[PDB]
Parts: sequence; C-alpha cells; structure tokens
Amino acid sequence: THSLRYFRLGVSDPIHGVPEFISVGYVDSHPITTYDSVTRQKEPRAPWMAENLAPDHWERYTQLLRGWQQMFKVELKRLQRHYNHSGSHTYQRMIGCELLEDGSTTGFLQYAYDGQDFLIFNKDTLSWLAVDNVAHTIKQAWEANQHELLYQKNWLEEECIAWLKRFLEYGKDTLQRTEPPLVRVNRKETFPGVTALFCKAHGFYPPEIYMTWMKNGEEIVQEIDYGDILPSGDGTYQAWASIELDPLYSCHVEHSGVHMVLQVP
Amino acid sequence: HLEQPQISSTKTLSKTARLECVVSGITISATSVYWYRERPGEVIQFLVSISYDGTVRKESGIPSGKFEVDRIPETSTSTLTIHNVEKQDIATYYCALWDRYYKKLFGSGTTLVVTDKQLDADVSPKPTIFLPSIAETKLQKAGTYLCLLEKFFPDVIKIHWQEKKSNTILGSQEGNTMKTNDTYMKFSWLTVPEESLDKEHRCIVRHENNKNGVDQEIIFPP
Amino acid sequence: QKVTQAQSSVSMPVRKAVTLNCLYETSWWSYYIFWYKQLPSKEMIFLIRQGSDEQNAKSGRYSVNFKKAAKSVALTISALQLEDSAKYFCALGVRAFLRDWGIRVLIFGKGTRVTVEPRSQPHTKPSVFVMKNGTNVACLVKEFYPKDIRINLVSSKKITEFDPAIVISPSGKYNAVKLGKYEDSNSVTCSVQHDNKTVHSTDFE
Amino acid sequence: IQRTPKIQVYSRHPAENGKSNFLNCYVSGFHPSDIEVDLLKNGERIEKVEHSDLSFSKDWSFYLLYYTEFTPTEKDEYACRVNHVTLSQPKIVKWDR
Ligand SMILES: *[C@@H](C)/C=N/c1c(NC[C@H](O)[C@H](O)[C@H](O)CO)[nH]c(=O)[nH]c1=O
Ligand SMILES: *[C@@H]1O[C@H](CO)[C@@H](O)[C@H](O)[C@H]1NC(C)=O
Repeated sequence: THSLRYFRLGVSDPIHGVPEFISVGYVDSHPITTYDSVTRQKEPRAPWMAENLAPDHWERYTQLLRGWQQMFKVELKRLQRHYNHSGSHTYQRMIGCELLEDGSTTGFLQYAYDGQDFLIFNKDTLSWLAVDNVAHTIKQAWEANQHELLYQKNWLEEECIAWLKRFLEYGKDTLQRTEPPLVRVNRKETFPGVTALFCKAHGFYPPEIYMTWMKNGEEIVQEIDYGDILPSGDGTYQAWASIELDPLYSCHVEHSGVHMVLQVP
Repeated sequence: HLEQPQISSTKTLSKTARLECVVSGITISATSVYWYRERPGEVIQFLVSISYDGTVRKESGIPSGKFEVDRIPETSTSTLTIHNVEKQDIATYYCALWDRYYKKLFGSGTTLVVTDKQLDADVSPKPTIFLPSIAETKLQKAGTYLCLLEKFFPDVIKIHWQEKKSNTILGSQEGNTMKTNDTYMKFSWLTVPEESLDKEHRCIVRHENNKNGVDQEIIFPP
Repeated sequence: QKVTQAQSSVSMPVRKAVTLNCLYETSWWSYYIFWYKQLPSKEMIFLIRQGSDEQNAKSGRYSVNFKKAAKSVALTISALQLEDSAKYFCALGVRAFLRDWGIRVLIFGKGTRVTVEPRSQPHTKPSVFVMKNGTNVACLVKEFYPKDIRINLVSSKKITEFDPAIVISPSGKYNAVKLGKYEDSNSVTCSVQHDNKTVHSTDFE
Repeated sequence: IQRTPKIQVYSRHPAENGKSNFLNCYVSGFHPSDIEVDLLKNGERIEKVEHSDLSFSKDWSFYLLYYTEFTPTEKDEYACRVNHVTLSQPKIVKWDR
C-alpha cells in the first residue's frame, strides 16, 4: 500500500519554536516537501525529490502556499472570534490519498482544532461533518461555495492519484525491499529473577514487518508482548517481541515475502 | 465459498464424530482451512488449522490427541474428527478460509448434539397438511397454507417455501421450536397473492434424520 | 488479545440509526478489525474491514468510527431495515504480507443481539381466519398495529395449548398464528383484543 | 485537549563496547509542537546534537528523532531530558543496555 499526505500547522503566537505556519508533505513515511513561515519558499526534503521536478513546479506551489498561509491566519482569527479561546492555539489540516496494491481508490480531507477532529469531509455527499454547535457555523460558511467543495472532491479523485503515481516512479529507493531484517534472540532480565525471550530484528525496510512466537507448533495466544517499529536513523527500522519463559520455543518473522524461522538455542 | 452439508450431528457420549466442510472455486491443496466453535451464550473460539503444505496448528487449551483435520484432494473437502465427545462440546461449529485477499469466509454451521443413550425411536419430522378456509381465499383473494412438523429430537431444522419451479419465495414465516415430553415440534406458513394462487406450491424441509437420506418434500395443492 | 462487547441486546425502530460500541485489547502495531452479521439461520456474513493505519471505513450503509488511542471500533448503520434483525460480531485479525498459512486467527467478541421493531405506522384492523386437520386446529391473524393483542380460542375440551409467536409482515404491520390439539373438529371460535375492538371468526364468514 | 510525549531511548545498532554507534531519543504522541530535548551524558548535556524535522502523524500528534555519534561504555550512563507543556516536571528517561 502507498500513500500521499499533505499536512498544515497553524500556531497562533510563536515562542522559541518558530514559525506559525508549517506545511510538510509525505510519501508513505518519508518527507518530500518543506514549507515554513520563516522562509516562504517550497523546499525539497528527499534527494530524489530535488531532481525529476522542474523549478517552475517549485515556484508555482510557493505562491499557492503563500496564499494558504494567508488563509490560515484568517481561519485562526475566525476561530478566535467564534470560540471564547484567546492566546496561543493550534489549527491543523490534512489532505491525502491511499492507493492500494490491488488498485483501490481512497481519498480524504480533514481539519483540526487543538489536535481534535474539528471538521471531516465526505466526498460522496459533498458536505462537511460538524463536531458540535460551534463547528456547525463554519460548516454552513464553507457549504455555501459549492464550486470550492467540488474542487476538493475532483482533486482527491483524479489529480491526487496521478500525483502519488508520479512520485512513486520518481523514487526507486521507496519500492526497493533491498534491506532484510537481522533477527537475533537474546535472554533479558529487569529484576531478580525474571526470564524473557526477546526476538530482536533490526536493519529492515519497508517498516512493514510481522513477528510471532510459537510453542512447538502452536501460537502463544494472549501472552506475547510487542514493541514499536522505531526508526534507526540511517533509513532503517527496528522492532522486538518478548515472551515469558517456563521450563520448544520458535520465533517466526515475515518480511520482504520471506518467512524466517528461528529455534531457541 | 464454503458450505457444510451436515446441518446437525447427533453423537453418543464419549464417541468419535466427523464434521463435513466442502470448498468451492479454490482448491484445498493451495489454501489453509481454519476451524471455529460457537459455544451457547459465549464467544466464537478457534480450534485447529491445517496449512497448505500439510502441517497442523492448534489453540492454547486443547489436549494432544482430541481433534483431527484432513483435506482429501480427490473430493476437495475438509473434515474435523472429534474424539471422546463430552457435554462441553455442544456448540455450532464453523469452518473458515481466507477470501481474495482481505476478508475471511465462513461455512453454513453444524450444531453438535450429545446424548447419554442411543436414539431408540423414529426422530423423522412428521408432516401435517393444513388448507385455509373458503372465507379467507374468496374475500381477501389470498390463500395461507401451513405446514406442521413434529416427532424430531435434533431440533436443528430448515424450512423452505417454493413452487413447481425450485425458487425460494419471500415472505415465508415461521414460529418457534416447541419442546414436548422429550421430542420437538415447529410450524411454518406462506401467504400467496392472486397472481400465484393457481400455481402449485411445494414446501421442502431440511433435517439430519430425513427419509432415505435425501431432503424431505411436502406438496400443497392450489 | 481479547474483544469485549458490553451491549447484549439492542432494540431500534426502522429507518433510524444504530451505533454498536465495541472495545478491544491487543499489542500488535499493524492489525485489522472485522465486523460480522450472523443470521438466525446460522449464516455468517462479512460487512466491513478496518485497518490500523487506515481511515474510517465506509461500505454503503455500514460505517465504523475508529478510535486508535481509545481502542474503540463503533459501527453505525446509515438506515435501518427489516432484514437487519440478526446477531452482530466484533473480530480482531493480524496484518501479515505472505501466503495465508494457518496462523491468521480471528479473536471474536461476546456478540450483540439486534431486534428491529416496526416503524411509526397507523393502526390496522385485524382479520381472523381458521384452518384444521384432524385433532390440530390453527388460527391466523394478518395486518394489525401494534404488537398488543390478547388472542384466545374457545374450546369444549382442551388437551394442550401452544404459545403464539409473533412475526413482522413486509406490508408494514404484525402477523400472528396460534394453534393447539383439540377433541372438537366442527366447533371452534376465536376472540381477539386489539385497538379496544373485538373481532370474531364469524364476522368474515 | 492536551497530549503527553512517549519517550523511547535506544541505539541505531546492537550494543557493543568499543565500536562507535548512534544515540536515539525518539519522542511521539505529543501536542502542541513546542518541546525542549537535550541528550545527556553522565548528567551533562551534549553540546552538538543533530535532529530530524518536526514530523506530523495521522492522529494529529507530532514525532521527533535526535541522533549523535557516541562510543558506548559499561561505566558511562546515557539519557535525554524532555520538556513539554503536559510535563510539569521535566521527565528524564534512562537508557538500558
Ligand atoms: C507542492 C506539491 C505542495 N503542495 C502542498 C499541498 N498540495 C495539495 C493541494 O494542492 C492543496 O492541499 C489544495 O489546497 C487542495 O484544495 N497541500 C498542502 O497542504 N501543502 C503543500 O505543501
Ligand atoms: C391432514 O394431515 C395428514 C397428515 O397428518 C395428511 O395426510 C392429510 O392429507 C391432511 N388433510 C388435509 C385436508 O389437509
């Protein structure tokens, strides 16, 4: 599964963590586009993103982002006018697509206020979803301009799928599974005395990985504890799975279409 | 597609019993079959799974040598064998398989019945014809034919209301399986309008202890 | 790995909306949530699938409000129907990327029973009909609103009387049929109590 | 509504005394974006610490990663000081070998 998502941040008043408007785009997990209120220009985030794209594309979306930054300040003042909130708050936006490996189309557009679902868009009905009485007023304000809502629906359907398919071809270092994991079992202890089998796997890409423990020929149901798929820092990922030992235990790994088996030594 | 031919399987206390599950489209040799148990007033729990290569897998809380799974390539069907059956095994068993390529398909279901002693009486469903009165067929211009079934113990029954041409009609209506002495009895009816008032409707009943092995057929004149 | 369903029985009218709150406790990073409809005829049917990293799924009338941090998978029905009267199941599955080798096991829940009652419809006059075969005699009632009916049959000598099971008719009202074993064959009369009016078997005859 | 950060201290490669590695202090699930992160070495904060850009997540929260080349030893103890709006006391998470 492949995805293209564009985020927008809107902080009311800045502190040591400047600026007010930040807009960063993503392709699955890697950043591609960079925009901030300090330097009002669209900057690349990936080495393959800087190439394959003309300077006219970077300049076109810069003026578009400069306009969206001005619109975000208006939406911030309007939110401060409707709500009783005054000071420093956050206004978020998220537009994206999820092109499935089979060919299924899924489009989405969302607006947020202080990390909470403010307004959710429904393309099939061409109307916004209000969270409360305060959200209902902005819902009616945006629902008026029919052609504006139709553009959002049209963009998510044909333009967004075409934009994501163009970026996937531009980035060969995304499609590659040329990074197999290093599954190694280690005996760990926190307090005396405790025993656990840590099936630690590192240096894998894509982040999509499956791990499980099997006692002889049966999976340990409602007992296996799982870690987090964490970024190593060198474009690779790490993950683990632990199980409480008692007086055959086998670790099963699924990555890059390869089923890895590890018996306890 | 998955389908379980057996609707109910009545087995004697502490005896071996086999449960059928036939596949459609994809072959058993390429896929993996999963087995589930739906206990009364409880959660649907996993039992045993046979992999495409041939290896068997189980769930925590199953003893070594109680359940057996086999998939014959010639017949293309999965069969579960339950050894030393107890009162705790009375549940609706379902067979599963993964659909193309996200969802998980499930069978029709087979309810298991456990008894102390063997059935020493005819547990075949006795059919009774019921024709409506002249007042209902003339004034309302729609007839209502009822079917009465009795003298059956497995209680797992399926009622179908068709015509001369085998097709399930909408509007079939049934009550509840009533318990009498040691056996069971259930009733069902069908209300047909003036359009199909001339057509001869046929009622088919599915049960384990049906005559000659094949499904039971009940005929109603128009 | 466990799936909890607090709602045991939910009664809702036709055309309205019904939300079924389901709670789950798991540890995997990538997983799936499956919703099933088990018909009273033991028919298990797939409705919708919800991925861990996926946006709130919508499959026609069915839509799931996914709460990742709260671990809630509430399923909401857009418009209620007659065929909706069935047991609902909440399942938990893994997200693997290989062949379906015997390990992808679904963790189910307690279940939620849904009994859809008929919508706001006007009162209809009940029509009483009779039918018999030897010892067993049956009485049929069609098109009446609401469910409140005190159906009775007068007999000279009764052996056993069976309780009447009420079923919803597709016309937009209720339908009830009562029966029992009687010694008499040519003498059977019925009296009903619906909408403060009494209708006899001789009224239509 | 407010959100507390989930701090995770680990290494890029498996732990081995002698060979150079990278110290990682991964923070996630926090709201708002304003945060102060300093990588600690036996109590004293490291002057030069490289860090990733303020990354966005689907659940409206944010996540960051701090990396610096370090030589692991059995005597030296490592950690990272995190300061957020939700944290009334600046939470210090100790790194385990
Ligand atoms: C350069 C390609 C950056 N684009 C960008 C976008 N782009 C998506 C779309 O054109 C935009 O959201 C429209 O307003 C939708 O009506 N979105 C964003 O949030 N940030 C960006 O940097
Ligand atoms: C009465 O029922 C018997 C079966 O019990 C059937 O043989 C007979 O034809 C029925 N008669 C009528 C008139 O329904």
